[PDB]
Amino acid sequence: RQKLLKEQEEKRLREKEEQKKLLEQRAQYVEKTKNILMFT
Amino acid sequence: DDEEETYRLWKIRKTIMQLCHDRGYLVTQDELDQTLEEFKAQFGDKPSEGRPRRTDLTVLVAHNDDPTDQMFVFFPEEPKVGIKTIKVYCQRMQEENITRALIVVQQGMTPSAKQSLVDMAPKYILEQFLQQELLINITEHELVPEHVVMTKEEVTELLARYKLRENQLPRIQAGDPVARYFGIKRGQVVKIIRPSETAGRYITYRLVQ
Amino acid sequence: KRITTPYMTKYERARVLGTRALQIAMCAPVMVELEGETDPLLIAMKELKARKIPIIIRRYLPDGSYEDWGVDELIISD
Amino acid sequence: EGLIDTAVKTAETGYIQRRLIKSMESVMVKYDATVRNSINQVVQLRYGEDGLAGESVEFQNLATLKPSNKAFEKKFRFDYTNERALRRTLQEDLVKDVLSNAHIQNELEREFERMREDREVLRVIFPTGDSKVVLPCNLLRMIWNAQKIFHINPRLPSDLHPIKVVEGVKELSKKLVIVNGDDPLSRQAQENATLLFNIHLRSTLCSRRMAEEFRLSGEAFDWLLGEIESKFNQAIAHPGEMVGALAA
Amino acid sequence: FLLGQSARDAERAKDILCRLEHTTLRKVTANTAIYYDPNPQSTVVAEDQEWVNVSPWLLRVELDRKHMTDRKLTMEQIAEKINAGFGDDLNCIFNDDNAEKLVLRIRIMNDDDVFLRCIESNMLTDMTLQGIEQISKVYMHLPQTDNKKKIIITEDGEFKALQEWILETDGVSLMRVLSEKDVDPVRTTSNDIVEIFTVLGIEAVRKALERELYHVISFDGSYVNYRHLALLCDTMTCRGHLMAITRHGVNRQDTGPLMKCSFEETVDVL
Repeated sequence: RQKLLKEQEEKRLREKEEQKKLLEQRAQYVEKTKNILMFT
Repeated sequence: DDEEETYRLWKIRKTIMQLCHDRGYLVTQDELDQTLEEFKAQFGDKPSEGRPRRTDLTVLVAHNDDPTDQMFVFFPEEPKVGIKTIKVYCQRMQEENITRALIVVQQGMTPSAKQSLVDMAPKYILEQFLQQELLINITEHELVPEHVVMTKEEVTELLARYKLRENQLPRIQAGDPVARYFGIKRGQVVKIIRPSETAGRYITYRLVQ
Repeated sequence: KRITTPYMTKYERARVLGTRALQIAMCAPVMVELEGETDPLLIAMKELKARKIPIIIRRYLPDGSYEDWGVDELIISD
Repeated sequence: EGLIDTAVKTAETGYIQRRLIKSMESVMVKYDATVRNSINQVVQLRYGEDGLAGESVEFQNLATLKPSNKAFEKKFRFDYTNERALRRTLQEDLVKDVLSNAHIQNELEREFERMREDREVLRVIFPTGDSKVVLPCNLLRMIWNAQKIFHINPRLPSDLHPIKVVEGVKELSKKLVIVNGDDPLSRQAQENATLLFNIHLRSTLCSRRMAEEFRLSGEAFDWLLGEIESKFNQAIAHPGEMVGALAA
Repeated sequence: FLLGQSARDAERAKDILCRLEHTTLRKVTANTAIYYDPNPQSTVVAEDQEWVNVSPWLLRVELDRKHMTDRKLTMEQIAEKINAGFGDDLNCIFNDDNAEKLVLRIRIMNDDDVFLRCIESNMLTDMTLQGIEQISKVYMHLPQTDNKKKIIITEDGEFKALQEWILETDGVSLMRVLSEKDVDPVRTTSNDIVEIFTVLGIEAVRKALERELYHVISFDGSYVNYRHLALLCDTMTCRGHLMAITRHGVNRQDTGPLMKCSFEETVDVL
């Protein structure tokens, strides 16, 4: 049972890594959307 | 039409996202599988002289490990794009440190323009896709196995275990649809993982050329 | 570091036996006791069972290398 | 019509076979155990994707494909908890070793998880649920030869420790080498080339089938394992074999 | 292979069949009678319809009904394709979808006599009202065996063949078909290994070629080992393009002249 809980929390860690990658992509999209704007 | 072009625009953009995700770039899991409604709500649902007009649904994505490695995915509105049209696309890629690009023409570009794609080649790799080929993700078809582009460190280990010159592997030519999906260039090995009915799995390698 | 199969393929057995029997018929000194036969293929087959054929097999590999395997080293199949 | 088609058949097919042999005559199996042609370009990395010759493979059935998620469990699982049922299958001094020992019980549970994973592999290899496969050793006739050679009597409780099965199949999966080598690139491909045979081997030589169904003794199980590998090693493609002339 | 809800009901699979088969005007048209009716309100005919809509020569084209419905077409789309194909050089005046006769009227506006004939032949043979080309006709089958039945692992692990409607065409496009909606872009195969090669790839041609080769061999019940079909489909697709088994496929391979002079041509290669 304890091993099941640790595997679940590790799946939560991978969820959080997804969260930081998503914030990262959103974070560079604000810098980049400027380039799609100035491109035209 | 107006509704059918929105449907096609959304399907093309989805396939582009699944491409840039397979090429290794960084796409959010939301942009990967968004549905058509929030594509309507996101741009304009009106391509017939409206808001999801092309050159506004263009995308920049940076590579996954090298965050300076970017790629544009442009969308020309000229169905038959010209030299004077990709000249400007390349003119404002030069303002950045972006080299790779991707042109999704509506009809074929002019053979006058395709030279400017190879003449600019070693300095700015860009490639075209007809918008018709992008309406489906062909790597999902059930005949197309799984293609994995090998790194140069492991090509050497492959040629070294089998003691084999790169000239003796099977070939896949550079214009293959699945080679242009992954954007491999000449002299680059592709691993292929096939489900075999006598052995269970078979891994074969193909050198691009 | 010999990497080839350790079994005598069936082509090597045909060629080793034919060659050893030619050498025996040209009066080459046999490696095994003759219980009283005189055909050179029966003798060469007896010698193969006793693993006493004095021949080594040079197995070329496709890159250009090769490996020599005595006949008494690999496992005879039939 | 039959007389006309015979006379055109004779001359039209004899030309297909000639075009085929000219296109494939020099493809053969190298000592590298790889299938190349005259220019030494590699055609297949192993003969037939598994490295075996066709004169020795047979038609078998995969047992773990298509039962259902409950019939699979009550047939490949080996409960060690029912004490009464194990005195029917195992002798008295083995039913305490599997009923107390938590090492043996972890081992038996881990084996079923391995069969459960092989099952999902099989269902992506053979979709459409087609159990008939072609594979080197006929295991079920080897098991049956073992019951007739050592006089099994499947009516008595057997003395074959359920763990000797688990570990003997692990040691046998090692001796069936197709791609030789310790390299990661070579361990991967040895694991691939013998993937369907290893699944079949691990699904008919279970701990549970060997005790509820085949009832093999210990001595018959050693004979059986020596027999499986000695037949597999005979199935390997001989180097030198002109396989393109056979394919044509 | 139809995708979603179209795969079950024969009704919603039938309009797919309509959206793929090639329909030109000739399939729906019945009678084409050009006329020199000078005054468009004069109408040498009995038709009170022009008089509600308002060059002296027309093309009264009377359509068919049991052919216009069995493909489910309305005159608005014919009227729209009829000016979009020829631009604004013409002025179609369609009927309504209440009358018994399905008459169109064309008129030019801006060697003039033959011109309505010249455009009524380019518009009749090919106007592609509805469908994609090269598809001549599209059957519609329900599979009987388990070969094309959909197989689906259930929620208990059994396999369970489903019976869905499938189409079965006669020409080949494969790229314009996969892109159609309600069409499975996963299992829509093609029987045509040169179509697959330019669409799917070279590693898809190898799988398709072997499925074709195995269909034509096991059709009569016999069985050939698999090794021998993998090897033939591997030599055919080993250099990255489709190498035919003829003199133009295997003699272009760089095997060395003493081997090519034995197959064919024998001196041209020497």
